[PDB]
Amino acid sequence: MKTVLCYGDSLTWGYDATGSGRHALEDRWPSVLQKALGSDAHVIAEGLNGRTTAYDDHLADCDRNGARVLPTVLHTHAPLDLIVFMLGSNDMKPIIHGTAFGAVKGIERLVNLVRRHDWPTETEEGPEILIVSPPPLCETANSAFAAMFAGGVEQSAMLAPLYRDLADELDCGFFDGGSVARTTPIDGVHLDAENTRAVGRGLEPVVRMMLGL
Amino acid sequence: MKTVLCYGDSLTWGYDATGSGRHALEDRWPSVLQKALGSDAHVIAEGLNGRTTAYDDHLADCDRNGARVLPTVLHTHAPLDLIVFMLGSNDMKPIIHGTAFGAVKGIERLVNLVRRHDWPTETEEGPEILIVSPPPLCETANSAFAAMFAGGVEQSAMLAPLYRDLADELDCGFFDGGSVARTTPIDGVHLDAENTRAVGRGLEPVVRMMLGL
Amino acid sequence: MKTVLCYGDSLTWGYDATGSGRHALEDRWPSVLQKALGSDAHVIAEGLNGRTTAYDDHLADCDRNGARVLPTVLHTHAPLDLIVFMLGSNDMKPIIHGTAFGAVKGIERLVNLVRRHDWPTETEEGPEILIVSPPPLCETANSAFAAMFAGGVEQSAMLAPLYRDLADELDCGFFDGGSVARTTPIDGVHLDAENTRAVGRGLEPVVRMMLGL
Amino acid sequence: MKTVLCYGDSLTWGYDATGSGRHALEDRWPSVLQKALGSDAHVIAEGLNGRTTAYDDHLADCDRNGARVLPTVLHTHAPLDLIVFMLGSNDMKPIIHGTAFGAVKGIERLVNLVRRHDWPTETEEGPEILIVSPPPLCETANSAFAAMFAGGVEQSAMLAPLYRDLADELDCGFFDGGSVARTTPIDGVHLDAENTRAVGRGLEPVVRMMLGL
Amino acid sequence: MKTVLCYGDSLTWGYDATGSGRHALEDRWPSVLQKALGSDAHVIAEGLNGRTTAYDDHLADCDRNGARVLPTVLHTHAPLDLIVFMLGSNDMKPIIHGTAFGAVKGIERLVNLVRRHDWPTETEEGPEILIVSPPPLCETANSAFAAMFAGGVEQSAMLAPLYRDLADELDCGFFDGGSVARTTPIDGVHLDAENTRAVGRGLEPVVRMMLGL
Amino acid sequence: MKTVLCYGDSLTWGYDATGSGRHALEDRWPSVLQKALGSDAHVIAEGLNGRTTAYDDHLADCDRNGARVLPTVLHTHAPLDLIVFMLGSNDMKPIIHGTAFGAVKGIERLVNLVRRHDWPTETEEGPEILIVSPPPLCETANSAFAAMFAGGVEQSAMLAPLYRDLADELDCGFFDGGSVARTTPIDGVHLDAENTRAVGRGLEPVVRMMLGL
Repeated sequence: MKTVLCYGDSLTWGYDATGSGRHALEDRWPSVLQKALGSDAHVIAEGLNGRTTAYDDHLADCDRNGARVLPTVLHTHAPLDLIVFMLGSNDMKPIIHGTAFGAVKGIERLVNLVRRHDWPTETEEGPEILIVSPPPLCETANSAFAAMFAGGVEQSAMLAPLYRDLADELDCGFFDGGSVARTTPIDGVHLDAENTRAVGRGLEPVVRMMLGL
Repeated sequence: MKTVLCYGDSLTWGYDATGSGRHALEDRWPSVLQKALGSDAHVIAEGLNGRTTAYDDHLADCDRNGARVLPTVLHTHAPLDLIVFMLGSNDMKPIIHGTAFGAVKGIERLVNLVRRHDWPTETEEGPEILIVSPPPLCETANSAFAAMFAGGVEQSAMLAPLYRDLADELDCGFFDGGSVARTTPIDGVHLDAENTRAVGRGLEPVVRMMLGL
Repeated sequence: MKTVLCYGDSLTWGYDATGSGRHALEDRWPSVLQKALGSDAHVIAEGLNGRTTAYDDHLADCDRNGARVLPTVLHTHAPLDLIVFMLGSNDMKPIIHGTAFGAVKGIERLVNLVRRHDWPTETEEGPEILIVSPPPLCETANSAFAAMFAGGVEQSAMLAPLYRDLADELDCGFFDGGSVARTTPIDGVHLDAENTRAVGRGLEPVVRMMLGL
Repeated sequence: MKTVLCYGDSLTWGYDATGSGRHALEDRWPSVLQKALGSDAHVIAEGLNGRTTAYDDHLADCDRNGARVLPTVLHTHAPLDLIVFMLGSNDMKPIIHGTAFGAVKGIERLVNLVRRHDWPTETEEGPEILIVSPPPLCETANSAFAAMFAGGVEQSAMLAPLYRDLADELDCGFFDGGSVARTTPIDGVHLDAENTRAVGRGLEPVVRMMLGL
Repeated sequence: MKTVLCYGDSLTWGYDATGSGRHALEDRWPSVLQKALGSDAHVIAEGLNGRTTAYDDHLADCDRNGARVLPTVLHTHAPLDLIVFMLGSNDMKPIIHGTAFGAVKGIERLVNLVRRHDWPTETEEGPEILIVSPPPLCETANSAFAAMFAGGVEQSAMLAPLYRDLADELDCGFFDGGSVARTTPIDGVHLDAENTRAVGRGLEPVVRMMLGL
Repeated sequence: MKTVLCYGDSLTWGYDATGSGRHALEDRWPSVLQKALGSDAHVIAEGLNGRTTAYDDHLADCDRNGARVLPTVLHTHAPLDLIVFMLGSNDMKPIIHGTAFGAVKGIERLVNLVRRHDWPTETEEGPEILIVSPPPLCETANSAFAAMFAGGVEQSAMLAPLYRDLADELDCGFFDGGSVARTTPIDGVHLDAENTRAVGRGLEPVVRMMLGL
């Protein structure tokens, strides 16, 4: 049985912007993926609202630095056959840094953290790694969000090509989330239930391919 | 559907001391518990080898301080109907502090962290909390472990009464893991597959009662 | 006897831009408030030079992140009847982030830290919270300050309406410091002695309302 | 006008072993000292429950490491003429270390933090420093306190001679708190209102001498 | 025998923009300086790739905050007669802050860390300090570097005048690295072996004067 | 040219207990090693007073936790052919934990940090590692040191066999420092000049074997 860790942010937690709540379990993209793989895989969802690739954010009751937390998560869930990353939307906040390029460097650090992890028990081989570019940000009239993410429509559109290029450099899998799903203008960043499911459905082929099914 | 977070250490990760590996999924105590509750619950396993209640340990590629990490875990998995804690065995290490009493103060801090958590979305009510005393340590001839855990047979036997008393003070549920399961002398701390399953089976009644089924 | 905590930056410390020293005790705004309230209240001044709302700044011999520090301050001075915040001027520094919106998010975090604090002795009545928008930045010939706070005159002008909107959203009091006081052009950011006294006199009515005298 | 910082733990916060509450303001030791000195001095009380000399403790909603926190506190209250420390009780907990010697080394570190602090504004001359040994622990039937402070009766009796020797070595003032006050057997470590008040008065003469009145 | 600490970033580590490797030992600037000074001095090279003046950067397997790390480095190498800093290039990254002004404030903080360091053994007299502005960035067709350092050409040209003014303010030595060396257009920021060697030689005269030979 | 990193504590710094200062350069063990190897090797000395294997100590102006610091040191000095560890004396302090077993676990962690380090430039050949057991503690009349290291004579005697067993388990080299050198009874823990030189001379053969000269 293959074990798949899904390491993400609110898009992976399953933020429902319509209701200001959480999508149902069955609508979260790791759950869609699990259903599709069935008993051949065990998928673990680790989605944290506001998680950045590598940067500190002290505005919530959690540690939002993806890189600082990842070793603890890897160790909790080892041994792992596949890590699926979907991060970068929070990196588009100017407070964090706002740059597509800083997001791709953060993913690079996360890839290295997986590759160099000191596993809890003796482990022959590195997990495989799938880098997913999140669905790009959209324009919103929500004044708080448009400030929070000022300039991020334009920068977030550059994540797919950069993340694809990194995945090629680092021998990782790549999927463009924005190829199957769009964000909502309620806030410019979140996915409704249908678009969240779509990410899960869309990943099934590359996930199967990376796992040898 | 009720959501149950199981926050523990190697006993919850499912450490196989016979094989120096991880118990199969179906033998881990959260998985036994999930099977028993079926579709009425969604159980989330967060077991980290070497996790202490509240103390730092820099000897592995993770953060083993249960209290520092817990907010991030709570936030990842909210909203939660029940938190089940099973920690304290690592607190028996003299390097950490070695005292049953320090372990119960650490559980107290963890209870407070749940109760005061700033949830990712609007939340009316605190989760319920179930404090589980881990199966007590046994004597071992393994010289590394007997040093690591020097004096912990005697101190670990005091966790059940202290944890029961705390649970009464704080309006938490209580279960003695050591009432259904024993540790293995391979290393004096771990649970074999059968004893791990037993913890899961044994918790089903109090978990159902706390969840209203 | 009501206890009031005043949590702020060099404006609350009492920075004298003319002498590069500290205003006399009696000219600091918390002192002016205390004299106005008399023996009905005990006012505690916690102003730290360079303190930001919720952002790291490693340029001085102290932790300038207001959010990281605040729990320890709350705990030291508990039980509290009112917390008065006056922060955001340092958030106007580009190196911090330079945005009004980032400042009001930081105040939001501070409010939540108060509301969720695990008080040292049983409580049960939450403190009241007063959000004070600092007097906004002005233009200065001081080239070092003009650089340090580049863009800040325009952003700081936005703090009063954003803070007022937040106070309303979160059930806090609001006062616009800039309604009674102005910054000195010697450096664009500080208050002279009279302007520091004006803040303290200006807060007396809203402070009484919130304390029931 | 001389400014005095009082940097301590629950004995300085003013902990009531009975009510489980806070001593009234006028019954706290820095308040007694303030009343004695009158307008010749401004006394600032910074007493945090559980504060250690220089050791982490993650069991409460605050940073209990005296050393970490002290630069922030110094910077907040500068310029200072005198720092009065009264710490060491918490160091008697086996979870912290439980040794008089570790406490005096902690005090040393706090002394050096004062001496090397990079003050907010230009400052010629260091503050004076007064080291206070806390009143020693006594035996208690309170079994949680007896556990928490196990061994502390015998170790805490060593604080006064070690602290006095250090003060001599480092050119600091010294006062033995236990000379004028005793702990309550209600819990073995705290001070009742009368004995708290006595510390403040007892310190008056040495504070006066160090300050030239 | 004088001891000189060289505290820098990849320009001091000796980064080869081509080979993506390390300059040979004799081609690094502190080695050149050492060879020039001969047995009158012992030069210690502490160059860390990506090191900033006083800003966190979690993108590599190390702490890149110059300020955090420097007390440890000072303590390791004390007693020191001279500290030579060459930092600021990394501060030109928009992810760090991207401002010449933020870099000079960072340098200031490093100067004060040297001046206030609590040396391992008794030490009368501070080390001398030499601030080196790094050679300024140049334009590059390398699109990853151009992104990473966007804006840095124009800002890095301001480092020399700001650093010189600071050195005057703080009674430090100053040298403009860009006076004797140029960055490579291969990536816009690094130094080839010849230009690296030139910094070391260029520093010789001012190092000699500060040390009295 | 081989590069050798020497990572240790005040024994590697070169602490002179008679003068409370630092041994001359030429008497420090890494210097003696360097002279013995000549131009075939470049030896880097990183000895920090009070450094522990993997444990926090906040009593000085530095980070004494060997494991927290080591990645930054590896990264600064990479690429390395050999890392030589000489640590554990500070681990014999009760405040740290006082156990030989805790010291060898800390060395274990350090070894793993080396083996998993994300080197700054492509590598691919792992450095060799030499574990050196420090000369064991002796009895002393110095009452402050006798307290600081209470129990340490008996525990430190156990470091050589435990370290040798570890070296064998992990494929590292081993040398017993105590085979060529002894501690001074002036304070029980330090080495005088000749005894520090003896360590350096003593390591030459195993250092050559591991470097292939």
